[PDB]
Amino acid sequence: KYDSIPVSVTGPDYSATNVIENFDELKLDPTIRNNILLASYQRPTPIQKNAIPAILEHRDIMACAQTGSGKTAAFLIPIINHLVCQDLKTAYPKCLILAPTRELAIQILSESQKFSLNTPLRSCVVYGGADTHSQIREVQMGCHLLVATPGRLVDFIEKNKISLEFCKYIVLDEADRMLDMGFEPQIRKIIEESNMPSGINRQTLMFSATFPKEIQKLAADFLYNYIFMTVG
Repeated sequence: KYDSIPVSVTGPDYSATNVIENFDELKLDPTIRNNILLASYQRPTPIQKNAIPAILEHRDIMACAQTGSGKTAAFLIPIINHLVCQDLKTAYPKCLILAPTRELAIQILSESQKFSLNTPLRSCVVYGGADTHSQIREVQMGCHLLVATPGRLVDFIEKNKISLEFCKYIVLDEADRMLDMGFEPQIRKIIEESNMPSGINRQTLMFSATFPKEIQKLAADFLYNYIFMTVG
């Protein structure tokens, strides 16, 4: 009736030791951004305890973790909080999140909105399908944060609706799913062929439930001295 479930974790590789957290309070961030509690985040999930500090240190990351482990919050909290602490036609996202499906993309936009409550942050989403209101959302509050599928992003970029010349934070959610769906061309395009800030000017984070050879490569081509962490 009462026992502990053991969840395996491993997150070492470079200049990074036990810098983990246990409470969200262990972290410094805008009092309002503590919309985290209203979002029902009571404590840090394993992936968040090991990845948030790393992310907060401007480090790239290759995190293996499945859906339902707190992944989304892990990469939106540090980023959204940073953008809000600087508090505020073609759009120029400051952060980009790449998702496989419109479903994931919508869920991520929603969490971001939850975390953005009563903040100047403008979040936008773009995905294949039938919706030109995405065009207007993009024309409007040229979101500081964008959630999109690789193909539609490319369409919007090629149509000069969206520019990544100021995008310094990028996340590939469910990376394995995107390669399987055949998005590597788009991701390669978006990442290395779209004038997106490079080198120490960009922080790239990767999340995948699985770690195939292709994802091991993607990681080799795109992350820099990345921290590898796995949960489960």
